Amino acid sequence: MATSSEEVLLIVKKVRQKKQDGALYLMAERIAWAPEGKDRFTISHMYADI
Amino acid sequence: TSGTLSPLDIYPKILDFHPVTMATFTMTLARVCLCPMIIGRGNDQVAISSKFETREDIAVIRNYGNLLLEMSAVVPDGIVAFFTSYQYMESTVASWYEQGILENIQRNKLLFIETQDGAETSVALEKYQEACENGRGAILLSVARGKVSEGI
Amino acid sequence: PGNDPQEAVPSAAGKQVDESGTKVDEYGAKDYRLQMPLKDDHTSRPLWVAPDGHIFLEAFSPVYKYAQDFLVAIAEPVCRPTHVHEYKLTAYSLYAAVSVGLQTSDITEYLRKLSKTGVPDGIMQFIKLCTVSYGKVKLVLKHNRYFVESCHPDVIQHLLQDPVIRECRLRNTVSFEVKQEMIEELQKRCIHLEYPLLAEYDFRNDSVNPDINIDLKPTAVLRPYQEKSLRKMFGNGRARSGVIVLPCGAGKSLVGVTAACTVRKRCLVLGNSAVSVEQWKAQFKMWSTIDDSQICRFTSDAKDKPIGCSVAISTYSMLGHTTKRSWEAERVMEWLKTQEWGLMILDEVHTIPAKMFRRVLTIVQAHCKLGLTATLVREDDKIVDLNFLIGPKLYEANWMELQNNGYIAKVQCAEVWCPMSPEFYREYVAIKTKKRILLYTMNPNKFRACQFLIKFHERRNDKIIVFADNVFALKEYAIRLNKPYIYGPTSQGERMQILQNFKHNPKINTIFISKVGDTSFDLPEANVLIQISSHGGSRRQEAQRLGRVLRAKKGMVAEEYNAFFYSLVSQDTQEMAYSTKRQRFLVDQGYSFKVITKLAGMEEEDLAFSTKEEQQQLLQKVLAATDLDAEEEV
Amino acid sequence: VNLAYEILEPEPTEIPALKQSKDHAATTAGAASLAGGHHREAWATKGPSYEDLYTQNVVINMDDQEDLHRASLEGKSAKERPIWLRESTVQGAYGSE
Repeated sequence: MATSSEEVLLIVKKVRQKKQDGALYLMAERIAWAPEGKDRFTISHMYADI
Repeated sequence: TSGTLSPLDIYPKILDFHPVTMATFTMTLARVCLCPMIIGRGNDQVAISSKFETREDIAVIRNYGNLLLEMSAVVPDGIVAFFTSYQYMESTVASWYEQGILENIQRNKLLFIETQDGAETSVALEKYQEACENGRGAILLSVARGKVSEGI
Repeated sequence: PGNDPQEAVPSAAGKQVDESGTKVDEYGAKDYRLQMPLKDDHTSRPLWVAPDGHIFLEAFSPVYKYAQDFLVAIAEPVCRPTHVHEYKLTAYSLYAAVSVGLQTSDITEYLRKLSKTGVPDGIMQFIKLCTVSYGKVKLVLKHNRYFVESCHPDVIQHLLQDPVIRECRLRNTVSFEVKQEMIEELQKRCIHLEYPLLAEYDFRNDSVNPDINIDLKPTAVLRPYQEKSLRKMFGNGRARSGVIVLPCGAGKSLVGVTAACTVRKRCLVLGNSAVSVEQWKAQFKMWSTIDDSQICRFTSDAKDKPIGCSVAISTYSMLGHTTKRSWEAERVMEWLKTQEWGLMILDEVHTIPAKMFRRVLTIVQAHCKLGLTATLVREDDKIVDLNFLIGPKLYEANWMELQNNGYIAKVQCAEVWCPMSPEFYREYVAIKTKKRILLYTMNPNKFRACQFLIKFHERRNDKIIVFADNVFALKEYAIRLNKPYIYGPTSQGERMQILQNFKHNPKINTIFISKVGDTSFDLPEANVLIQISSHGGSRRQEAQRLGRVLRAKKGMVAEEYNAFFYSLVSQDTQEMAYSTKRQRFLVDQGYSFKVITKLAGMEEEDLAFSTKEEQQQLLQKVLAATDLDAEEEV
Repeated sequence: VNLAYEILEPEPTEIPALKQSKDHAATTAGAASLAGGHHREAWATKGPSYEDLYTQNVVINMDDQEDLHRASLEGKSAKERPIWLRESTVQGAYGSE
């Protein structure tokens, strides 16, 4: 380890969210539930407020 | 002399004669003075009225917070809102704390809600008049028959 | 011999159709259709009258204004593909009765003004006097009250049939009374024998149980794709029997429960199979209290409260076997005609023949019928229309607005034509049996493409399922490349866990299904579908499977595409007979269609059957496979 | 006097407020949530300004950083790279024009 919180977490496609099988992306320092094939993010949070 | 007294058919409630009856139209070229608007959803949700409902539903409360959040970013100055009574006003503000509606309003304008005691009401209006003139215009969340509706 | 009725009027065949020999009055009005557009843009685009009996209205720019003018014009014949771009077709037959409530003499004046100094020939003018708006209403009379609409031509032409043979107004819009209650079956056959059509409306006053008639439901309505179909099917308190079109992957069984609350009718759900029992029951839980009050299930071995409730979920009329089912089907048919006669909810009726529809109306005395089918025609038939017994075509939704909102996946159709293998083509024109079907089905040139399409989506870990009509054909397609597979003759306990291994507790990605594991217990709902065979008997069953399986990658798509849909069709195998008919249906769904005959990149890929020696060993196995290998019964 | 403070008391009160001994009310709720019964099994003091607790701390540190963007390339390769198909017409090529 380089003491930098490296290695991006595993990304899992197609995850339901109250009858909405969108897409939950696990980046580096924050979480982002990307709404299918788009550029924005519906559920936008980070690795702190959880 | 009253401006809000326009329905004259119910005026004989006092049981007094009144032969002098006349309205007022005020001929004005540009109608940019006022702009009455009525929002009632319609054939999309039809949930906007709550005359005998408290916290049994969340469709009307969500519509009151979505429209108020958008108007807080387009009005050039302050916004003076009014609710029904003290019971429905407290249930609407408390419901915004769970979904996260009142928290976004605090980002733009400053919140001002009418209290119950008369001592804390006079000091609350002075803070609203100071913020709207010096900095950004705040917002008023009071009651139609409270204390900021008699004559401000 | 001994069967010469009427009809027999269409006549158009051959390459030289030269349909220009009888027009009488048409050449004189051809010049008038040119000088009018030269004035203003509004004084143009007429209707283009034809000597046969059809007009071409506006369809180039339907926008929002002209989208409502055709809704009244289509309210007379069957529903043609309205939401298109070419020309909207309009006729006048059958359906001009259970549609709106205006006379045909009023819509004629609007057509003459659109042509701008010109009458629409004159053949269809004298026809506007057949079917009218008539029906029956159930009220306090506890039977039938004869009053329809405020119009007047709908009552004059009726006295010379029913009132001349039997009275009616005996008890105590021009309303009538009840004629001894029993007299009712003879009236339904005397009105349709002439020319007018009946349409029994709503309202009732017999057999009550669920407290009152307003139950409990939140008034906050949502989903604009269901409210627009609700006001069109039942938006005036009348009946208007027909079939509405709605997306499959949005809630087909959800619009029926919501409509049953506004209609306020003790409806009866009639599913198509076993999967329709659990779907309709799920909507009576999170939306009403009927699940634990007035619930009933005559199928799937339940019999929950046979007496005391009318809202039940059955399966058409498949519960009536001869001798084997004697007293079982008798108690179901007798006890249903007494405490139930509401709405006949129907779903997926484009594959059910007319023989089953006769037994549906016989075992129950429903006064109304409901149509919930997204397809247009039935069993791909254009010469015989058997939809007049379960409700004809009523209204279809705008697929362009449904797809560009978040109701269906962005289907990107692209046909893939693969060359035919020479080793398997020699035996195709050699034998004259049914064994030649598996020859072009097991095409090694298509198997390499079928494996390439799976690898093309394997890196994109997308929900992909290869479809196949044959049962013993998709088995080899999964063993050669190490993947699981399911088919018909398997086991109920085995498919119970494998079906959950794709939606509930998944663990396998590439699964091969057929025509059994889709409308039996749970919907597939994948994303990418591959069609191998395109010549089977199910020429219309895969139409609704395109909407149920191909779901979006979220549920509320904005404006971009992502879902893919390919099709593997063999070359020089007499398969274009069905590959051509699919183009007429895809252009009406708003899907992008294209043809890609060369994948360009299939050879440079680590696939199987690379050498010619492996393709030769498959010939010794396909011909050796016995055709009797099908189930195990005698 | 304490009996009339609740007006209607079908049971000997539930958990209204404490008014006087309020500084100790944070000790009882702090030991119940730390033991096992967390969730919302707690109370406060109606009247003054209530009280809350359980899992409310501040985090401070000084590290991390230095080479973090180099890991975004490996995680992005798990999806799909934007590329077209191997175009090959085996005849005549294009000419831009």
